[PDB]
Amino acid sequence: MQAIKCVVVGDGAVAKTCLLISYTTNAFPGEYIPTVFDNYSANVMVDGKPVNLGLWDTAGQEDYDRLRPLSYPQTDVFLICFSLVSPASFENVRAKWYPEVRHHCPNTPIILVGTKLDLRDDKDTIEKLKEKKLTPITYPQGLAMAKEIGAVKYLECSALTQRGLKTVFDEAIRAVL
Amino acid sequence: MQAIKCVVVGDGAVAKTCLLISYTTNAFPGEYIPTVFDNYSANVMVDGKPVNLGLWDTAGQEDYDRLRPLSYPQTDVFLICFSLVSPASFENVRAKWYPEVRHHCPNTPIILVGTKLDLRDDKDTIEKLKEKKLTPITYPQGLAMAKEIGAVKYLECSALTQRGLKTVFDEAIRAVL
Amino acid sequence: FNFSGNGNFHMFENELITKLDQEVEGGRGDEQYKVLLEKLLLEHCRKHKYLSSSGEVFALLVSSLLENLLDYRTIIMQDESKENRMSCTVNVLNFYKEKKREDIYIRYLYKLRDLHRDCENYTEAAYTLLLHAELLQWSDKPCVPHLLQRDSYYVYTQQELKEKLYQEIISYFDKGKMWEKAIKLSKELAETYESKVFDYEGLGNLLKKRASFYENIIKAMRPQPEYFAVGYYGQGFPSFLRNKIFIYRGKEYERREDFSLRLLTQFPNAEKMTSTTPPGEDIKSSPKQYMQCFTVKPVMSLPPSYKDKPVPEQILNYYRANEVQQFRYSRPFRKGEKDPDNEFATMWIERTTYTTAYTFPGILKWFEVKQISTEEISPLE
Amino acid sequence: TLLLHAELLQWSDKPCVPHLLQRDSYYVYTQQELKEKLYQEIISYFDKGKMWEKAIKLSKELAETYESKVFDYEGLGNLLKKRASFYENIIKAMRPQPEYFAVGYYGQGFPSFLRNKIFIYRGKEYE
Repeated sequence: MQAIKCVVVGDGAVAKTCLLISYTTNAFPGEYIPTVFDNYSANVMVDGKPVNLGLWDTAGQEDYDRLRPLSYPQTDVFLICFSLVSPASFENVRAKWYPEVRHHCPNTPIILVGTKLDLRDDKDTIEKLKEKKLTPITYPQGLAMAKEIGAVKYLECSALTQRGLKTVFDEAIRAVL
Repeated sequence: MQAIKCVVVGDGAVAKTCLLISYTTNAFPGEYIPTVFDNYSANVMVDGKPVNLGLWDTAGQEDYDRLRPLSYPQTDVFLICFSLVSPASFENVRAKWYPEVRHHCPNTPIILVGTKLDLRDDKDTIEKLKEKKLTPITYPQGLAMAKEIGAVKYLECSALTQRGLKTVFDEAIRAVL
Repeated sequence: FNFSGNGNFHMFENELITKLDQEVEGGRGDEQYKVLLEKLLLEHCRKHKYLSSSGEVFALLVSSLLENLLDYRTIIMQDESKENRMSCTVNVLNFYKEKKREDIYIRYLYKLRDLHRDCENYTEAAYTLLLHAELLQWSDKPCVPHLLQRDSYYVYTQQELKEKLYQEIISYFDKGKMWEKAIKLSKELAETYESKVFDYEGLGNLLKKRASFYENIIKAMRPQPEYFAVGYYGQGFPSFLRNKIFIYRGKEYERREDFSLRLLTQFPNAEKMTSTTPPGEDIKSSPKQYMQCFTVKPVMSLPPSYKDKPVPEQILNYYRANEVQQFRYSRPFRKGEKDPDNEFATMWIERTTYTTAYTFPGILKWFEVKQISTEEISPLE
Repeated sequence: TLLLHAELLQWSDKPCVPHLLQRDSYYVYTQQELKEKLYQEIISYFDKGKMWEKAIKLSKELAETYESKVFDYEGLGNLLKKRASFYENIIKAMRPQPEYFAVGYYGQGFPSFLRNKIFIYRGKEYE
């Protein structure tokens, strides 16, 4: 019986909050309970032996970079995140998050994870992206960025779906184990 | 724990049964009831361990020398008894009691014991023996008879006093021991 | 019936039921068979006077049997999943229990014992065997030859039989990692020893085991099963499923849609309702069987005699998940003005009450719900 | 005797009286803990006193007080195993019986409470 720390950060316009809270809540997609607290946890059996785990769900604004490294030690894995339908998120991660998180714990398995897979192929949304010159950037170049870091894994989920979301967390936990 | 065969015989004028019962009962002198049944038993230790035992009582008649020898076997201690206050009883014992027992099971530790020691030096009893020409025969020559057989002890006591009676049975049980 | 003018034919119809059972469950009968049976007996009862109704309702009993038995077989060799088998054999246990032919009721009771015993549901094996043990008594007399088991057959002073039964039930809970009921039973077992039979050696070994139980309880820690609610809707279901709601004791660490997968496995027409909370009226009548899966909340027990005491943790955690018969499900719902900066301005929770028939764990890893209701919760609350 | 002492106490907790807390060992010692100790060592005596009926009798209370108030399940278990030892004993080994005698004192020199009195003596087992 054992436990595992992990952190999650991402762009503030997407609220990976919803991801983790819907996952651990296990409730219906798009029907999750919004809480008043961060830093969620899960006790899950992955393969054979059950393991507890808690996720440092942190605020992502840059001025909060001054509190986050205090919890950087003994982060068993990290979960860097974005939104597929947000090239702005792409800029954020590639330019700030990816670089400085790579700096901060350069030796710890890392998996980038998509978001809004459902929204990534929302035709009205993507036509808004074109009428705002945002690109509905797809998987393969996302995988290309994963190769850019050569991340130990990469995936996407979708909160309104929980698609792969279980699998997202599956590889997440089994990366340590 | 163990139980021991214990055989006693004696002439029909003495009532050794009174000895056995007023002993096993621990009773006050003369305060017991003459029962109806024979072949007693008791369960009282001597030292160290509690030893049980079984008391073979047979009456003083002569003919039952067909049944008493079949009652003899595997008795680890037979006990022979008389009454010091009757010479006729003395000739009776060395005539029947001592011999035939010596004959049937010639190998068993043995003690001869007197009786009515309180009556043995009773002036009225001794004078009545004299006026009936019976000798209140005393310790030295009863001792000689004991020596003659070498019965591993010789004793003499009373049941109305119970004096040495308890000693009689202490050494009667250490006879096994 | 000429004899029943002095007595009854009830003995007759008893073994009639008995035999009839062993054959039909043995795999021979026909549905037209019962149709014709019914027909012919009805006609001949009409040929007869008054007793006609008596005999005919007895035949109604017979029918009821027959259709249920054939339904049993059609499921057994139509779906080929242990679990529908368990449901239907439970159905027959019920049906006989109402029909009070207690002996054959016991017979399938042992059948289901065999089932769960295969599937390591040590808990359910134990409970079922215990429903058997209940019928017996702590008297000495082996009274009636029905209750005797199918493992051997002689007197078995029912005292001794009950004693065996407890040996095995305790064994099950021991390996079933549920020692509380184990100790509960060990109480009666020791007490009956020391007060009726005085077999002290039994006392000794028994309470030795009881010490083992207390130690293993307060020592270790136990996983807790997730509880999922399932509601079968549509029109194609076996009648005992359409438009009912059931509640499930899944694995200890099975997340929701793993259970959803395992249930879809169970079924063709793997289509799910999506408004997970409410049913669908059109689906109450439409074919193309629907269902919906969602984890629910195991309402806390009410540990008796523990109302204020300085109770430790293991005690509370064990009562946390088991002996449960109430369930809630919290409903996020907007009611008010939807401010962007906050989610709390509208949050109204219509938690759904789930009152089922019995309490997990049970003889079955799931159960229906007997009664449901909702609530309404202010963001204040 | 020690049982007579323990009888004064209660299965409550509040150490209501320091009087019972003698000079031998003496600190916080809630009432409960005193009663429990006393029962422990009384059971001790009875067992090594080779007399078991009352032993199991009192163990019954001790156990149930555990499992109702203090939940010391380890102590529960050890206690119960000892009770099993007791039961095995009672059925297993037969114990010697003690002789009982009567003693009626009479006269005058005997003390005031002893003169002209009658006593009964639970003598030793085979005296």
